[PDB]
Amino acid sequence: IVGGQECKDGECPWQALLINEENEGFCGGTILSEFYILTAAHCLYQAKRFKVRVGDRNTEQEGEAVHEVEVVIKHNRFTKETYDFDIAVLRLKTPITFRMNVAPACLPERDWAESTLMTQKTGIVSGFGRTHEKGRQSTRLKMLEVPYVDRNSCKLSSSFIITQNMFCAGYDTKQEDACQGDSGGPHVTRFKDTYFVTGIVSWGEGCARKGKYGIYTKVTAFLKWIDRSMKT
Amino acid sequence: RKLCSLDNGDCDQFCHEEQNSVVCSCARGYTLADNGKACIPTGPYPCGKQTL
Ligand SMILES: C/C(=C\S(=O)(=O)N[C@H]1CCN([C@@H](C)C(=O)N2CCOCC2)C1=O)c1ccc(Cl)s1
Repeated sequence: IVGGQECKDGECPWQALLINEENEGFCGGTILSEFYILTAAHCLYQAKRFKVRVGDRNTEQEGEAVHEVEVVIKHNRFTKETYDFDIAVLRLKTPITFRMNVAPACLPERDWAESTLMTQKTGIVSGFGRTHEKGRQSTRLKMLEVPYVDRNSCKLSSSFIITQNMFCAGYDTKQEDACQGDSGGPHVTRFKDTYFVTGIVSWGEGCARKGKYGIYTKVTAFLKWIDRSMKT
Repeated sequence: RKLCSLDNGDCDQFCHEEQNSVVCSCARGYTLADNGKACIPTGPYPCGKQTL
């Protein structure tokens, strides 16, 4: 996350961090329930073997719990060429114990999310990714309020295709955005003090570049797919 | 603005229009309150709540 603020105690409890063999974070995820994590399908190529860490806000200090993955459920239509269908669900081997800094984000109903959540002014993106386009992964969990961007405006700004499975959020020139290592992490939208999962950090042309926005997987497009992935 | 487009039909969470009236509902781990509008957490650590 470029810009934004540090997540304070209890503020981003649905954040998950995918960590490699070296125990280094390389992508985020969103806690959906005691057994399930939501992430980006493209993250599944950035490590051969990985585990999921929850409850950690500071990677330099041990509420945290490390969970091994039992089943990886990647969307069969994910394409490396456009990042279309950038979504995966992880079933963990052991259930997550909810506590301070560890709790699931709510999954909304589709129509209502489209009419009520996606129409809000802003959502919140979070992660342990880079804090500058060129830089080291953050050791602290960060979050950032990101305005929803007009669908036409973001297609116009984009050098790459923006499908119906994607949406744009962020700022035209202000220097704040998700960045490398934030992929797979949560985009949530608050409604009456309840936070709903609305996107998955997916891609961007660099980080926080003038006239470019962050691109996120549109969770409303996959609610049935997610529901189905959690039942089997 | 009428029904669900009027302040979410006074619903805490989901709002749907069935026939010509508001029907509220909640996410998993919540129960609809007696008033048919509020959502009550069924236990600790309901989804979507900061743990402050
Ligand atoms: C991860 C990232 C910024 S990055 O600079 O780390 N990686 C960039 C490099 C090029 N791309 C895109 C253009 C890309 O290579 N794609 C997208 C289209 O399909 C093919 C692959 C990135 O995602 C993000 C910025 C904003 C969000 Cl949201 S996440």
